[PDB]
Amino acid sequence: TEQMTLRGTLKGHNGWVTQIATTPQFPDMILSASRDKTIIMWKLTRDETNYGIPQRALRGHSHFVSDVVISSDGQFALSGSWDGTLRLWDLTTGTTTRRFVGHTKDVLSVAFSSDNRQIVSGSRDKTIKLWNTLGVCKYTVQDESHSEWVSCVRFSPNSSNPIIVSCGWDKLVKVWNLANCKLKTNHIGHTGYLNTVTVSPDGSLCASGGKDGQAMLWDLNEGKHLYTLDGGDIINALCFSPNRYWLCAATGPSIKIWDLEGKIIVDELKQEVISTSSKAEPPQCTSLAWSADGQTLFAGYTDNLVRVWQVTIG
Amino acid sequence: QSVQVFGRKKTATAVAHCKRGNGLIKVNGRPLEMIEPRTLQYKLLEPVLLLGKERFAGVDIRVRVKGGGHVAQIYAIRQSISKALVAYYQKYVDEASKKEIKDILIQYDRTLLVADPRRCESKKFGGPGARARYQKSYR
Amino acid sequence: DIKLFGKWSTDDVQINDISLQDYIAVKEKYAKYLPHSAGRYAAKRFRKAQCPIVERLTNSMMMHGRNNGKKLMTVRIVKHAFEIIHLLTGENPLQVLVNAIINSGPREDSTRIGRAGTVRRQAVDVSPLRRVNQAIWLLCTGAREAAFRNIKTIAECLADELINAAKGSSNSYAIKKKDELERVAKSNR
Amino acid sequence: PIKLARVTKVLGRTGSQGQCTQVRVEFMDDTSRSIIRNVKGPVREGDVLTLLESEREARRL
Amino acid sequence: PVNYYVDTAVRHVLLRQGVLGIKVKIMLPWDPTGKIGPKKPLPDHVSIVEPKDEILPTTPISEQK
Amino acid sequence: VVADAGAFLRHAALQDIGKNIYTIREVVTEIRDKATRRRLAVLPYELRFKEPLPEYVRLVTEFSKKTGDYPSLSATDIQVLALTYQLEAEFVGVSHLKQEPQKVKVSSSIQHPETPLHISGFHLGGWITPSNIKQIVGCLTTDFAMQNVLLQMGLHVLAVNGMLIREARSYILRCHGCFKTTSDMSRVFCSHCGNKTLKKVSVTVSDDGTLHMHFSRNPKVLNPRGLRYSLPTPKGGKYAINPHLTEDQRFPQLRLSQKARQKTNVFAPDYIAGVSPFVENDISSRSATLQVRDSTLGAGRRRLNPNASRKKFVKKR
Amino acid sequence: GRVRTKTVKKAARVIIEKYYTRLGNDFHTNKRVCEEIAIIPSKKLRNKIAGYVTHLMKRIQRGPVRGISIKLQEEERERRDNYVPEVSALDQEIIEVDPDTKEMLKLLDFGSLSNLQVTQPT
RNA sequence: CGAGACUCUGGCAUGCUAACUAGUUACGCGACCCCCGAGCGGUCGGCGUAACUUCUUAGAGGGACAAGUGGCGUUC
Ligand SMILES: [Zn+2]
Repeated sequence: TEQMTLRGTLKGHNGWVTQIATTPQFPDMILSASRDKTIIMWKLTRDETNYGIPQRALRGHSHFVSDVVISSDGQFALSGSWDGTLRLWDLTTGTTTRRFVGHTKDVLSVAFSSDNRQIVSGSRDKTIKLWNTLGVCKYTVQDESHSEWVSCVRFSPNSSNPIIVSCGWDKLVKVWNLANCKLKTNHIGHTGYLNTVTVSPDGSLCASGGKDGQAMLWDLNEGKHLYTLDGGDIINALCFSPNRYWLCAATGPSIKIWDLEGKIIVDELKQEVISTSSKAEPPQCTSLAWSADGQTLFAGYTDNLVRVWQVTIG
Repeated sequence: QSVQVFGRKKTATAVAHCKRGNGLIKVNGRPLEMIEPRTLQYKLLEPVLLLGKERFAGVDIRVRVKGGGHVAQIYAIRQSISKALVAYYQKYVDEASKKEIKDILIQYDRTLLVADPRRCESKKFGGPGARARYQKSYR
Repeated sequence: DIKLFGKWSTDDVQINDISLQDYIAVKEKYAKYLPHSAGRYAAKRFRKAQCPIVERLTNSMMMHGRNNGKKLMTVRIVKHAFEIIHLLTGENPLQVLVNAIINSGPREDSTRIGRAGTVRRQAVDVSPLRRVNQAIWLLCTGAREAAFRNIKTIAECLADELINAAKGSSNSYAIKKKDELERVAKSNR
Repeated sequence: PIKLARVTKVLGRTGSQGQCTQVRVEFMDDTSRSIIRNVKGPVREGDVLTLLESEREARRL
Repeated sequence: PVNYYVDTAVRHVLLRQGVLGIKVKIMLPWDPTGKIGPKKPLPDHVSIVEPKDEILPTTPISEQK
Repeated sequence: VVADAGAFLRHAALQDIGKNIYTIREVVTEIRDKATRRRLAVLPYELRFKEPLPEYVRLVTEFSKKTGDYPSLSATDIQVLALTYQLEAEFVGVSHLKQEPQKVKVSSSIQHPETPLHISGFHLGGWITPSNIKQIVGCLTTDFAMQNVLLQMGLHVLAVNGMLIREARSYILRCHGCFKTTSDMSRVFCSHCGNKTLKKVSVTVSDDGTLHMHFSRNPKVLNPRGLRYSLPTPKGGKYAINPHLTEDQRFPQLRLSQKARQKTNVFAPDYIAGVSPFVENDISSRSATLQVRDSTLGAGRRRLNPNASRKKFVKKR
Repeated sequence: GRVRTKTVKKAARVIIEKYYTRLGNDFHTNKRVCEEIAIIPSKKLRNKIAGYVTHLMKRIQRGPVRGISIKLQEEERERRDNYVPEVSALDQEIIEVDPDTKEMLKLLDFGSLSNLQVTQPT
């Protein structure tokens, strides 16, 4: 019965928005990684002019920024880029604290922990690097790890033996056993290259995605596939709500919303007006971030803008 | 609490240091109104005469200049005055003030925030200059 | 507000011809404090209509051989020339400048058409940007002629041409040269 | 008397040396009688001329 | 690449009637120097990796080691 | 009042009386004339953009092959007639329609097909009297393939002439070989059998759709005379010219030089300066040395039969 | 002007042929996969190659261009070549036939066909 | 083969690597000024430690490919 509506639209960038992270501690600062090499800390404002004010322009990178993630406290940020360098931020000032060199190729995603002290990273070097918060080089986890670009690595906020998820473009979804960083569970079900993984807030489901439009959903406990969903265009981004047991998905022009009890499609999220440029491709969707408010979705577009979504119930 | 950036014309390179101050803009130790080719005095006043004195109030500005010629050093400073207040308003003031004040400058002249890359071409043999050639005679 | 030379304003300055209006500068957002700006205005075609026309009068006044790079020499000749206009007329001298430009550029010109050795010009039309370009050239050249070998100053003799053309009077050099090019054209038709 | 113009299209560049420009001309008394002209100097689309005759015919010497 | 592929050698051999002068140029190959050719290939040549054959899966079988 | 691209090609700015104006977005973007986009800039704010339904489209195409026009229409020409179908089902009584209308009722005459049936300056009085060039709910279409399908449903429409339509006088092409009529007047080869056995067929369509067609019963057209002649060897190369048998065999690219292909636009008064009072003839290029001519030029020699008395010094293409 | 070259054109088409599946419409992702496979010289060359790959992807997403021979697009093509409509145009009721065609099958013992129609001879 | 590709140069990097034969910033110390009625402020290519690379220099790596949009194109 719940719908979305294009509530508001943010303007700060020349380049495409690639990653957005929210935070439950601070419900007015939400952070945007971009391809004009900048990260805008947005002060949420929800006025008539816009839904938010661009507050800080984090500048410490030299190439495209492919990821951003905050700490459990809303004062630190960590953002990979395609310069190869992983840059730790401090949100109070806009000045780095660490600088994590140790990949050769472009770093695609950055693993952040529920413990708030684990940084072990994976790039287009196809290579997992063992570090710490300090940046302490333990070992180069490469031993039967991947064969293509490691696209996204996340952790699980689990009270059990904690589980990482490290996909690739080699159609693999892998489970490395922590306190070993040694590989146990592998998953061969997808076609085409993989692009985004989102883990359940329960601790039992991961949500793979990619080129084929079909999103495998895997039981994390037994290691068995549970739900395949269909696709429109290419999946770019996936997210999990904690309360609603849903799956949101980034289609190219649109956003396909789900319900994971009956594969129930909910709503399609798009606006285009002018039919003169109908031969021009729609601006794609790139990123997706569930806000811990329960009612707010943020997605960034290839037309270098972030558009916000609010839940109209009923 | 301090931001130091440069500006640049042909070979001149002027570096302006800004910190939380009380409205002094001195280039090379001496005031803005004192710099000698005063036929171009307003071109050095243009970052002030467009943004007003009130933006240059919690900011102290030293400018350090080398290289170039007279005119090229004048334009190298007005880059660096302007680029610094912009860069000061980024790190210490919100971004919305930075955009507001950056937009006032660029619409007056794009030169104030990005520099000309046009530098002197190499002279080649057979003539006095880069393209020119000597006279020749027939018959 | 942005005063030229800190003492001359732009909002008084009123363009008559719509033909020349988009190809003559400062009115509102072209308003700059000094003529000297040093931007790439000849980077591609039709960019030299967006530069301030006082700087156009500058860059065509350094033009001769002995003066051929000296721009601060010239923006001083300009600055002293407006204040002689103001003391002879009282008008905003930028308005006197524009009224001298408009009355100066000819409107039909001749053009040689035919084989080599045959001289039969036909009258053609004069472009608006060229009529700007022709006028400034005809204005600056008259400052050289009555002031090459006499006591009068070129910051002064510029202001005697730039007033006598805004009258459209016969005393100006840039008017007699419009009264010839556009006299010859109407014998070519 | 003295009329005006509107450059509607730039058709080509005529003349002996490639000098004059052959230009499609609208009037500014918004009459749809487009008498089409040759100018001297640079002219782009959307300019406005100033004639002393609108009686120029397509005649060859 | 004329300056690290060809090898110019110029001589002056004598005879009864005058001088002959010879020129010998040796454009070196690729496959870096086991006395043979340079390290760096031709800057025109664009070697593309041969089409690597990959196995296509149909059924989602999770090969868990 | 469905608007068509031909209404803006003739520039029928008639958004004043008919006020239910609906149109297709595609049929205005496909127009390559700039004065139509000039028409699109100001006036068409009174009309509305709309597409028809795929249920409505297929039922238009059913009697389209039954009126024998489905290959003669364009693809965008299909949707405009289906766009009239939703308007007629919306506003007008559907109870006054028909489909699968009527037979041919051949009215065989002793009139030659190439006779000037109602060509304006031709007279057998009828002058021009210089006012009549502009004297030469529904729709405004000037395409007869569009106009044929309308009146067989019994759908009175109008044109740039503000009055309604009652008479439809045009020409179609029936295959003399496979008995297949197309509404196209441009093609010279058949669409079903592919021969040059298309012949000119005049029609007359009323508002109800009384198809009665003057098949020209005259043996000057019904003639096997100039039809058999031996053909040269099939030639393959850059400059071979095979004698144009099919509508699509791959001819080599032979083109005129653009300094020869263009004529004089002698109307335009920007004209005085420079060259001779005519176009310069191309004597330099190898378009001229291979004697490449226009496909429209020399067409009267195509109509001459091959086995005839040509003069002893001619050679054509 | 700015005209591409055989080294640009003929080598970019091979990337299309072998690894179409990894390609996309970005300049900057086609370029990052270009160095993974093309053992290239200097970066200006691979930028022109990646730009022609991106332009060629744009040309493909309308329809197949002449230069390609794709193992994936031709099976897509054959599954768009197999347009099988409901009624083929060789199963029809009435086909009008000349009287001189009629006398042939009466002699070629197929005069029993009733789908024909002898028309009025023109 | 030539053309192109190439090499050098130029332009950009508040990103990386560094610097007692390059600097900047800070802190000492001194000289000097107006003073206030002490200072602070200031100028110091005046000379000493520390912070570090914006300026200087030179190494690696990125950067631009007609890429994106709109028209024109036998639409490539
Ligand atoms: Zn036929």
